[PDB]
Formats: sequence, structure tokens, C-alpha cells
Amino acid sequence: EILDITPCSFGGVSVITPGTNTSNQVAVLYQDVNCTEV
Amino acid sequence: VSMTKTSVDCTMYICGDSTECSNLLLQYGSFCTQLNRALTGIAVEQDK
Ligand SMILES: *[C@@H]1O[C@H](CO)[C@@H](O)[C@H](O)[C@H]1NC(C)=O
Ligand SMILES: *[C@@H]1O[C@H](CO)[C@@H](O)[C@H](O)[C@H]1NC(C)=O
Repeated sequence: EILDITPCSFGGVSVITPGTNTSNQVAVLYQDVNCTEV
Repeated sequence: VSMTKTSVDCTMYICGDSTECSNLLLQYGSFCTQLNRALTGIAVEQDK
């Protein structure tokens, strides 16, 4: 049978956060991928 | 005005899906880290 092979490890991870003196809360930017890990 | 923004991951591109290969890559220092920041600065300048 014929099986297509798509490599793993979709996209990169980018951290979006304000300054240290502002707040410690962060917002993670997943690039070119659907919500998965969360 | 703007050039196509391309962020190349040197961890995946150089060593595909391999930790042992990446272990040898860490012996090269910042070659991965520095080049990834060089292309990062390009994508930032294209936005500027
Ligand atoms: C944060 O900013 C405030 C107001 O400018 C300043 O008074 C304070 O020293 C800063 N704290 C830190 C940790 O940088
Ligand atoms: C992520 O979800 C959107 C929903 O429209 C979809 O179009 C997109 O293809 C998904 N991610 C990828 C890279 O396929």
C-alpha cells in the first residue's frame, strides 16, 4: 500500500511578553500551526 | 520595499530529528544561535 510521509515538528515557538518591570505574564506564539500542545 | 521574511531553524535543518547530531552541533558554539539571530534581524528590518 502507498503511505505518504509528512515530517514531524510543525512550526516554531515565539514568546511574546512585556518588559520585566511590567508583568511576568507571557503569550506564546505558535507559528503556522493549529492549537495542539496547550 | 519588503523582502520575503524567512526564519530558518538551524536545529532542524542541519540535524533532522536527531539529538546525537544536535549534540555534535553544540560543540560548534553559537554558529546555530548567531545565524538564527542574523536571519531574525533581517525579518525585523523588513518590518521596519
Ligand atoms: C519599575 O519602574 C518604576 C517606575 O519607573 C521604577 O520606580 C522602578 O524602580 C522600576 N523597577 C524595576 C525592577 O526596574
Ligand atoms: C490551522 O487552522 C486553519 C483553520 O482554517 C487551517 O486553515 C490551517 O491549515 C491550519 N494549519 C495548517 C498549517 O494547516
